[PDB]
Amino acid sequence: PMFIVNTNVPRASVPDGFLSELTQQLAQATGKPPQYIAVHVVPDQLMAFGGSSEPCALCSLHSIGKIGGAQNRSYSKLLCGLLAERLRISPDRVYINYYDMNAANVGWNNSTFA
Amino acid sequence: PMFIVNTNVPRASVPDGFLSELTQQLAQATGKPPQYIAVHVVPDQLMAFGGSSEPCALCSLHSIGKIGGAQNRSYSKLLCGLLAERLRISPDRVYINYYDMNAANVGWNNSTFA
Amino acid sequence: PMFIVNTNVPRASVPDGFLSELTQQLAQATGKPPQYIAVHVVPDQLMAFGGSSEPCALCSLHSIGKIGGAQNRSYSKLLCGLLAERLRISPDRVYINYYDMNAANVGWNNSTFA
Repeated sequence: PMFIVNTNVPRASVPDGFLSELTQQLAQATGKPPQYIAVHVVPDQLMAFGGSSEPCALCSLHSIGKIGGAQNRSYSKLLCGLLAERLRISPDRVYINYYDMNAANVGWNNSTFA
Repeated sequence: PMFIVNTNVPRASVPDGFLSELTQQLAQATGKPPQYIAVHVVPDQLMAFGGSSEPCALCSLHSIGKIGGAQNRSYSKLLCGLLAERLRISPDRVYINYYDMNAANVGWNNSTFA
Repeated sequence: PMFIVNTNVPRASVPDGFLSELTQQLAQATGKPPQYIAVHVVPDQLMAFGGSSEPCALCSLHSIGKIGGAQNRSYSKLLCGLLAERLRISPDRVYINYYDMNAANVGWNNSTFA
């Protein structure tokens, strides 16, 4: 799985250990070894949510499997919770796009997962 | 809806009221309350279009519905128009990827839109 | 086609000519005319792969067609090869998401490719 967070929160407000915490929590939430988890945090972004420059985040979670209605609700609770606790972003100022990828459409290590 | 623009145009060339203008214009164009519109502009990017590094832009518009053949042509005229007028990017150096997201695949406020 | 690389490798380690090489090699691999190829490289990123902050990359290739099982395997070999040779990123620390875009969902030059 791959999780990307784009936010207007400044770099200095991203706490030490955040990428590792996201890796660990996503590994547990998806039921997959942490070796498969990639995380990417992009602070200091020029963005608005609802026309407001208050803290917000635009995120993506891509995975081969483990994406669906109930699972995505659970991921959203987990991830909004982390963004609220660690970056002080209100959950109603977060969008997370979920992508259920086919193995043939994910490249890695000179090939794909198909 | 969420609109992202990545561009090699420098940050100082992004007009002060650009995020607010994108928000209002996309609210009108999608027929959604502006409270739901997220906008994200990423200047100063290392990019090329056709092998050339004159001003260009790579963009995306994600929405739950309001995506389709004629609608996307209208969005493209609207958004290329704004990028040409405000950022001085030629319309033939802009790509906009459109994504019709299922509500169950969009997280927000600790849950999804399903 | 549009190819985006997001990497923790620093900007100074991206060689002169990298965008031009990606453009030409993507034209060679997809067969598409170079004038239609966009490339975007984002260095200095806060990211982890498998819990580790060693050099890594998260990438995407979007194309109207020219996406599929065998094609994506070939692109992964090519692109991991370039990332290894030019950015010193191990291929097993690269993910590439492949997207076959419908022409009606790609805006360009005030319209779409439909």
